Amino acid sequence: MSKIEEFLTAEEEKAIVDAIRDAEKNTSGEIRVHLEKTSEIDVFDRAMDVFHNLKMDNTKLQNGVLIYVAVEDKTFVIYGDKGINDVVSDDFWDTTRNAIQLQFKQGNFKQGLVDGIEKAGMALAKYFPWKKDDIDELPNTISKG
Repeated sequence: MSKIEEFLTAEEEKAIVDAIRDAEKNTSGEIRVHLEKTSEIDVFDRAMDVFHNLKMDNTKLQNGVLIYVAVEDKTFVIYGDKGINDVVSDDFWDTTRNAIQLQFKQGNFKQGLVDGIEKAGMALAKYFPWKKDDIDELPNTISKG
């Protein structure tokens, strides 16, 4: 809070990263978060350039998700790859935004992102159930601008 150099302490980032690792064992899709301060153009186009710049489309099922959050304006954008978008609808995405939006609205960025990942993993698991041979295409480390 007072320190703006680090949005979350190692204890805070440690718990959210662990949540992502557990989701990769519940579904073959991949969820990743990118945190930056403010942009100079549009966040939707900016997240698309960063998502492709980071090669997050390098997945066999094309089911990777990048969460772009602007802590300067307290906003968040969710962009999944063509694989998640082609298999789920806006209604399947609506629960994702309500969980992150409700926690962000309270001021707790970590609880919103962690709870959003949990709901996303169970919802995604319905479309892609975890198989014993499931492979982890993406890491769980948080991305920062």
